[PDB]
Amino acid sequence: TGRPEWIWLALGTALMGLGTLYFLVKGMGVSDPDAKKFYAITTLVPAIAFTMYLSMLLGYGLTMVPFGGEQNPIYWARYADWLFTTALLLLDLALLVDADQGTILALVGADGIMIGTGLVGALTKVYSYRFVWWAISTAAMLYILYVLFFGFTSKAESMRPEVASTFKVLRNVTVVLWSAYPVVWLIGSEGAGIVPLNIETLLFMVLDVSAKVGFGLILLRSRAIFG
Ligand SMILES: *C/C=C(C)/C=C/C=C(C)/C=C/C1=C(C)CCCC1(C)C
Repeated sequence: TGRPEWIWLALGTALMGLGTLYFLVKGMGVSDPDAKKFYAITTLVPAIAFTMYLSMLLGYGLTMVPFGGEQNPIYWARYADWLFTTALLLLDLALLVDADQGTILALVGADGIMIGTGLVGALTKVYSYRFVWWAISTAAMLYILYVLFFGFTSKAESMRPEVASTFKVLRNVTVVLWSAYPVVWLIGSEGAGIVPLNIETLLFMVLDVSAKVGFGLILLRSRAIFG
């Protein structure tokens, strides 16, 4: 096929793969129990991303959805990735501030809605309706970020500054990166079709890589992960 975005898919596969191996290697040398539990969660994130980027690179996860009078190329393998990666990231942050089970359950549940309605909207054939679903998915995300900002930041205050400081950074990187996804979707292939797929893939690989390997590097190199 040789689609114009393939280069970005290969670069995302490459980065996720390398990020996975370094986390894996670093994680299996650690003896601390708690450290092992962030290391296992954080390594799995780029591992899943790698498989999905690889599949997309190889021609899967792509579907032609009709709307706007066009046959639009929608990469659905992305949500198969994010459904597990976003929730895992959320768990990492939750375990960091000692978030309560109810919180974790509610956060992960909201996250399922976000990704679920997101895909439904990326698959919807009525143009305007695609934006109705997108709207509900973004609302779900804003709920998630509100909790991370108001809830979590508050509980990280019962933590040592080292843990409170690591969380702030991960929280900040998360709020900034996640905020970007809905806008990429809106102006790109799933939405207005303003930004082309090849450029859109580039924007998504940058956010994905940053949000996973960027996030993991920061978290795994911190002492806040120790029991
Ligand atoms: C590794 C992947 C990460 C951290 C992905 C984060 C993805 C989001 C915050 C996605 C959000 C979306 C919306 C708010 C609405 C429309 C569709 C999505 C799924 C792109």
